[PDB]
Amino acid sequence: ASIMAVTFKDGVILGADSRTTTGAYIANRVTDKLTRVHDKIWCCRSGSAADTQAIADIVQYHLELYTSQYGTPSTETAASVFKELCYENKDNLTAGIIVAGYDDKNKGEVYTIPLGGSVHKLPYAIAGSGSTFIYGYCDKNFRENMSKEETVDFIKHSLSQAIKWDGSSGGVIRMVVLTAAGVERLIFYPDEYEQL
Amino acid sequence: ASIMAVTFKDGVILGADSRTTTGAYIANRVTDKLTRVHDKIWCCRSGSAADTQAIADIVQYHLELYTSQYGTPSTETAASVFKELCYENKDNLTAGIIVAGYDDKNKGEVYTIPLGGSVHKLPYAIAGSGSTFIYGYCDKNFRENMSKEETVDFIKHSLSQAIKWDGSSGGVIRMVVLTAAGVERLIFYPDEYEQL
Amino acid sequence: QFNPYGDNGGTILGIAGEDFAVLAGDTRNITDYSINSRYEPKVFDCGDNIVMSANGFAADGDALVKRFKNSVKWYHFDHNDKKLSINSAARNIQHLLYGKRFFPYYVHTIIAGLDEDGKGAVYSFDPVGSYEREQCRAGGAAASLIMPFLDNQVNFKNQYEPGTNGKVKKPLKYLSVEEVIKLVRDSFTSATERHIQVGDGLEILIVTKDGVRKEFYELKRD
Amino acid sequence: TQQPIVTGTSVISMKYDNGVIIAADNLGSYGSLLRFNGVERLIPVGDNTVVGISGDISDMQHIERLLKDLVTENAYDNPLADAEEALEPSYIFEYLATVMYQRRSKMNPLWNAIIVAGVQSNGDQFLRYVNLLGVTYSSPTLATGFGAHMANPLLRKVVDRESDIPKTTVQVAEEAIVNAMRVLYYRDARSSRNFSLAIIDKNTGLTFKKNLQVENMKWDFAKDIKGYGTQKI
Amino acid sequence: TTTLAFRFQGGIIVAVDSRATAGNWVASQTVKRVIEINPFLLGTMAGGAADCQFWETWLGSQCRLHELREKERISVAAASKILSNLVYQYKGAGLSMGTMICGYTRKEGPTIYYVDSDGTRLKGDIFCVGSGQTFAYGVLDSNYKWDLSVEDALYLGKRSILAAAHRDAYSGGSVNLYHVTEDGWIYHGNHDVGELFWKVKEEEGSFNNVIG
Amino acid sequence: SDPSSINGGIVVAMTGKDCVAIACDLRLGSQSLGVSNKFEKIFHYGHVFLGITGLATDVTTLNEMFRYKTNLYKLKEERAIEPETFTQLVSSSLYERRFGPYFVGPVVAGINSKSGKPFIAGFDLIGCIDEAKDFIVSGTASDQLFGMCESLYEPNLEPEDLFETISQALLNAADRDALSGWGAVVYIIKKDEVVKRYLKMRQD
Amino acid sequence: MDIILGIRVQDSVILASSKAVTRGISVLKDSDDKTRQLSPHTLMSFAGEAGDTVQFAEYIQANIQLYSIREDYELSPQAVSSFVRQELAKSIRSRRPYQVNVLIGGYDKKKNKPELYQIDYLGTKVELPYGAHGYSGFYTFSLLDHHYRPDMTTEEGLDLLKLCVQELEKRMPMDFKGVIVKIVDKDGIRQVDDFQAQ
Amino acid sequence: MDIILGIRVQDSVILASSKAVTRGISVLKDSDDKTRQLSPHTLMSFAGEAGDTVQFAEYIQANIQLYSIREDYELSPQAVSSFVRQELAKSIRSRRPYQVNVLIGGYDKKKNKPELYQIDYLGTKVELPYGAHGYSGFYTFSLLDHHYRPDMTTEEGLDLLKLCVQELEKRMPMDFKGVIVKIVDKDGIRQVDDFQAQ
Amino acid sequence: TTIVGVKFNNGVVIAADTRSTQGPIVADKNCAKLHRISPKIWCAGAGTAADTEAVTQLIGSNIELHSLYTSREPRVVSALQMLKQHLFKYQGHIGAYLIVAGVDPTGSHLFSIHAHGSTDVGYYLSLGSGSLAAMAVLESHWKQDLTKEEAIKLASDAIQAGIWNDLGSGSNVDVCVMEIGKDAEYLRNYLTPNVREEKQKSYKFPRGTTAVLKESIVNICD
Repeated sequence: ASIMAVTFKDGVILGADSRTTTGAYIANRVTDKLTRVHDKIWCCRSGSAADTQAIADIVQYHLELYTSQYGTPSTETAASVFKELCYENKDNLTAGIIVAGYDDKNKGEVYTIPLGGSVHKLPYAIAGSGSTFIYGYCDKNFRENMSKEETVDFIKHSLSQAIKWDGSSGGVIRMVVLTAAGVERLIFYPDEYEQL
Repeated sequence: ASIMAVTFKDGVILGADSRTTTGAYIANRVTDKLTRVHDKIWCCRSGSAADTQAIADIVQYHLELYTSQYGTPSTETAASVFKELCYENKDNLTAGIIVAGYDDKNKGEVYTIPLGGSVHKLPYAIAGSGSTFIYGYCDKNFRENMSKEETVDFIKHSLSQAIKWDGSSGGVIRMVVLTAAGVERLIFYPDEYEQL
Repeated sequence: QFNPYGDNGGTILGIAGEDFAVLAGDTRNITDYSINSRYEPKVFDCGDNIVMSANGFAADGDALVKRFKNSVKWYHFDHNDKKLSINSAARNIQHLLYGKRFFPYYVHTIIAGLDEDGKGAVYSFDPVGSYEREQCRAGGAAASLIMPFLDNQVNFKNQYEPGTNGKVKKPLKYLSVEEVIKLVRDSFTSATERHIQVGDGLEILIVTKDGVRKEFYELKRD
Repeated sequence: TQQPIVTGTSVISMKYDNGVIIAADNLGSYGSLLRFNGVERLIPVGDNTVVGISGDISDMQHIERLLKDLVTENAYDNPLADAEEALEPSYIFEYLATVMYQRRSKMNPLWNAIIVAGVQSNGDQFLRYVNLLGVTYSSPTLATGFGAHMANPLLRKVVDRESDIPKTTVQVAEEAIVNAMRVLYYRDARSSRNFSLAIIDKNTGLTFKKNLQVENMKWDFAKDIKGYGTQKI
Repeated sequence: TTTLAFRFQGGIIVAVDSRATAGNWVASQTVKRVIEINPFLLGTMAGGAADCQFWETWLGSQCRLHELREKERISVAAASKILSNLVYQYKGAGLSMGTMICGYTRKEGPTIYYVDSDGTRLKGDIFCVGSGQTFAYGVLDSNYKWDLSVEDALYLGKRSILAAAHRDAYSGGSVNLYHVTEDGWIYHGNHDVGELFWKVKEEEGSFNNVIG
Repeated sequence: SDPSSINGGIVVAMTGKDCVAIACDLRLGSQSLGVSNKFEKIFHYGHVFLGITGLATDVTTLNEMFRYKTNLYKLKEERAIEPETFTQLVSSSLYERRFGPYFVGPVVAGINSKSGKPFIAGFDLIGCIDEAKDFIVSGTASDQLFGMCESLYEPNLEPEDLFETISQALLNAADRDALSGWGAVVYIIKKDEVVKRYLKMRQD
Repeated sequence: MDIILGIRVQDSVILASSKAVTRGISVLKDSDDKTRQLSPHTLMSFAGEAGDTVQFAEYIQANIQLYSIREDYELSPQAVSSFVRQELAKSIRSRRPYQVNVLIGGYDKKKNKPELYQIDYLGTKVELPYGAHGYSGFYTFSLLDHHYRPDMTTEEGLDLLKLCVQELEKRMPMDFKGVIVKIVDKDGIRQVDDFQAQ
Repeated sequence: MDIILGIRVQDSVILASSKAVTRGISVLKDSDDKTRQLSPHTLMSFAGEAGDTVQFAEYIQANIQLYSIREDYELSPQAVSSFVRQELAKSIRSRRPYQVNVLIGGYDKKKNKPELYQIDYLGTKVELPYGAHGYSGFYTFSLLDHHYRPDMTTEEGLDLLKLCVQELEKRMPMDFKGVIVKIVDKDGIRQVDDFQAQ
Repeated sequence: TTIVGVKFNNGVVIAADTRSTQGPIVADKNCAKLHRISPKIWCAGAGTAADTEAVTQLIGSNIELHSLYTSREPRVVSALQMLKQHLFKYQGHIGAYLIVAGVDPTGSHLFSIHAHGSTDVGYYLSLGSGSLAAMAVLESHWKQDLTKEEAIKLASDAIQAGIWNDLGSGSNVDVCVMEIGKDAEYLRNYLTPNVREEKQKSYKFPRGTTAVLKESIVNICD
């Protein structure tokens, strides 16, 4: 795939492409790689669609149940439930996931779970097949505490590149903005992100 | 390895790291990956040190002899002698080379010879193991007709990144500036390019 | 690794008449699961009243046809425009095929024309040049869906005279070129249905003492 | 016994009332990395033949010099090099086809799919395909590698059988060829938006269009796609 | 495939099947498994279809070439050793042939050499070769006198091939018969195994477990 | 090597005017060696017939098994089991062992006693039900039989006619097949009478 | 392998069974009765895998001596057969499969007929006039085809048996060190110990 | 493989050589002289690969009948040996290597002694009192060790030979269909055709 | 195999071809690949013939029992989630590739399920060996908000593309139209483009042609 998540002043933003390929064929060119496990805790999926789907599905539950009994779940907790699945099942899974969410205390929080099953908290994180090409662009162009539209732009550019260079990435660019004021879904089309 | 070449207003600039690794071990951390086949026609080596060395050695000759008889060689020609070797010997070589040089007519000229043996003329070209990480930074930060120190900087940054992210790249950053006024060799040390 | 061979499919059938011979093939040329052409002919007029077909891998058969068509040009120049005996071209093809014995033309290959006596003849080949003269042989993928049927409706096999208990074999008759054509284009319309590598078109070359004629019939395109 | 590196994807082509059309994008790709963005994979020979090439770009550039070389030879000692005894498609093909099969047979193939398209001395449309194995075939509609799968079915909806060719105007063929290139970019992962398209009419000659772009893409509907089943937001 | 040849008072009998298979599929039953080399010598196809036809056809040439050059008939011993030598020359290049070279000369008498891909050359009295080889051997071994009426010993070949065609899936079709005298060979027809089986079940009382 | 073809044999079934036919060869052999010429591949359970080709020890096992299963259907259900039903029992029953299959190629044929409708169907070793109006084939001559049937078949054959047709399809495939032959048997199934003729064919 | 033969005549069934036991390089025994008596009128010869062979035949011996003892009835050959078959068919999709081939021959005291059954390690079962496992069949089936009548006296059939063994000693590469011939008839199971020179 | 034996006594050398030729499944011949005469007083028995076997022995026969004819001198055993060896050692690093094992035995007319040489397909040559190739050695070397005296009459040595063949027929799995025993002495090369019952 | 699904304004329509191939041979020239899960939830099966049937029969049975516990019409999104999780329990070893569509109390739904357990939601979808032929049609002719008759032409058009241009697909065109208001309509063989032209002969044998050895009557009921 080709996904990333960035934190800022007001919260966190998730971004992805939309291209799931089996082979050289684009089986679906409109994939929703931004998947929701709670009001304001979402994930970025990459790897086997069948594995990342099964896990998110199973986390959506653990957290629906955690809400029933114990209350609203820290963004940290969503990550722990993902790691626990990915690590304890490493031998049979191929999934790299980015968990991101907004609570009121910490605001922007982002956790990247590589293949191993390790977990790493970070200000921003990139992953997916086409990430390799923007480790350069991102480390140079990222800043802490950006403004909302500053961050949308940072993502639009980073992902504009990943898709240019990756054949396993493309489609539209989907974003999901997570702030106090709510959940806002974004979409940017090819006629737009290519001219950058 | 981790190498690139850029053209500008006054000529062409070649850049590279200095890290040849066999395995996890850095066998030499001061490698001169900028190799000279003629007054103002140089190459960037990447791939087998034994293969790129042998080839450049054999091209240095073809061109010393071409000079003897027929005169001064177009930058274009140096490239053709490289392609002819790399392509006609593809089955037994692992070398990716960037040929760059300055004549007075065209000024800045750059030819990249991928593994296949194909040849591609371009304004700038990156290659070597750690190139994958800067396809993003470069496409966004490159401009035609840059000034001398504008281009030194563009290279210093691009390569500062490649080395950060690549384990098969590092050492010092070597440059070689090719203009009418002559050949100028550059070096930038780690204490400098890391702080960027 | 590099693999120098293919399957382009198609299916050929050659039948030897009494005063004639037919050599039929389908027009479909494929690679795996896709279709390459619906019309790209398989059966060729080689002159001197010899029609041949090198079926299996197109590049190898195309190349073998070229090479024999040329063996004829030179048997002319070399032996004062003499006619190439059907039986002699067969043998020359054995030597052609066996030349590349250790890197063969991957083709089951059939030729048809008239023997020096005027009677009809058909020859079949390995990819390495075993040859025998045949009454009717099919080569290709759908070979197995045609032969049983031909054995039954052409050589009247397993067929007896009604009410003779099972002691008198149904008497072998000989068939107008128009009848053989019936069986050919029913052998194929059948195969087309149960083989996915057969369809599109059916082309027949017909050799009489009068020369070579082309009849062409459409086939299901699925 | 080589293996491809820098590659270019589908080449597509169909014939029509007077001439023929052939198109192919401008991308050569290093594996999964869309590395080279200015590649031309339509090679004009004369103004009666265009040769389209998919496969290994290094072996393509070799095949290109073989034709630049073969045009230089033709002219030697030949006052009719720009007329009667000048280079014909049917020749250029039988030459490349002969080479490809020779090379496969030395187990060192040129790793390509080649489509030779053009018009003959006598007005005849000429369209034929030859690949790394030496295989040759000809249909009213031919495409190589990936186009063989999606591009053909669309073009055969214009020219299904031979009787359909005279009925096919030129603006219709071009419209159908450009469609297929759009569809190729929706669904082919090793594809570029930039392509080149050449028309070869028996009346207007060689019309070679560089630097085209797939236009009028439909992606509005993606906004309405969320989740992967259960999801609503 | 089933091929067999043997010596006796009246010369040599050669008998073969005619079935040829591509797996489970029977592609032809019109195969000349006996190779008319020249009118005084026979070879038996067994192993590789082409490899046999071809080198024995070639043998026929090298045999004529030898008769012109010495104005005298080539001996089975040397005819066979030419083929054995040519074939050993291509050892394990992937040749496949297992054949009996048969001849009757002034000086040697009825003479049979078994020659194969491996380079083997063996003079013998009785050789069967092919998938149904073991079946033929069974019938030959039990019913073989040396002084067999040329007519009884021609029937023996007819039948050692039958035993085999029956059991073996890979043998069958029809039987070709050859008789080799000092004066040359004489074809003895092509008797279709279909019809022949029934004819023998009645006259012999055999094949008793075949309901018909 | 391949299980689906050590032993050999073919089975074929067709429909006619208010009738059905099913037929097979009597061959059982280990690879090249023929062992028995009296090994029938067609079994019956009430008025429903089942031919099974492929691996002997599984053809035999499945007969032994469907006898059992259908015998209890008769006792528990108070009636003889129908063809349409039995078909669905062979499917589910075969697919029971999906990842360790019986290497067989079953053909069901018979006449629904309430509706008098002719019925044939065939399966792959894991139970896909190919129901077909025309004909069903199975065995080592999967191909040859398809070739004969596609030509020799017309629908609504009278029974005495459809015997000639099915016999000729079977016979002429098995003669072009190395692993099939050695006898043959052909059941012709009218609405209430059932005739079983054995055939004369080459024996090689 | 390893010679397992048998022919059913008019009044009895006859089983031949190679005497040799070979362990790779050396011949260990020159006198192996390759057969267990399953009951008064039912015999089973066998060959195949090393240990798998005996261990199976004895398991069957037990289970049939148990059904005999329990119903004080001598289980009929057809049944002993169709049981042995099932026991092999069961073990073919099992963890380690019995790799054993067998010939079962016995007298059905109720039909007063002799019966010979052939079963391979897969559970493949068919009834025959004559039979064999391993390669034994190729050299001998051509002779039986020819010389077999189903009305053959027990004596006429021993003769035809010696003729097969002779062919196997001639055209077969293995030195199987002879046979042991056993006969099953109305009077039960006796063994002819005068064979390699009758 | 395929029985190649030989024992050198006081006044001669004796070579045994299995009579059987086997082609996978069937035994094709029951009477194979596995030995070429290299010259009046020098014999070579041999076994090994299929075609490679004969073709070699004959090449050596030719080349020694040629040195004989040329110098009208009968080449001594030691020499015929050391030549055959070099011809094998040459072919071991060649393209397709002769895969043949041989026993050379002959009478040195100048020392009036008998000599037996053993050479394997690799060119490994050593001179012996007794020798064998293939597995033939395992069953028989234990007997020779025990019963061999180097002063043994030619008769005393034939006896000991029969004793080895008997052990090979007993504990060896292959039916080799007998031997042919040849003897080499001052009077040359003669063959005892009364052996499997002397 | 070729199967597609197409969403329109007041429903959804799904279509399939009718050819089942074992290797290169066509075993059923007309098996319906259109499977029923619930009255108004149908799905198209491509992959292992047996598994699309079995795994349909199952989820459909469980889903039937569930609409009864809950006294509620069965929902597409249920059949999806139960299929998804079943196929995934089985590490892809179950070879089903489905287009699952239907109408429930929540509107029109169209989903695709791959064997390893991945699901895709969309407006047009295609799976199987002709997946690419069909998707090329769909990508050229689909606009937002089709009509019942437009959306049917389009899915049948897209199945044809498969039939012709793919050796894996062929014969007829099955359709099922699930309108939101109405009942579901299943039009078996909605198109029959592949009808076998009348043979050139008729091979009905003269009675008595076949040699019989023994004849007898078996008994049917006890």
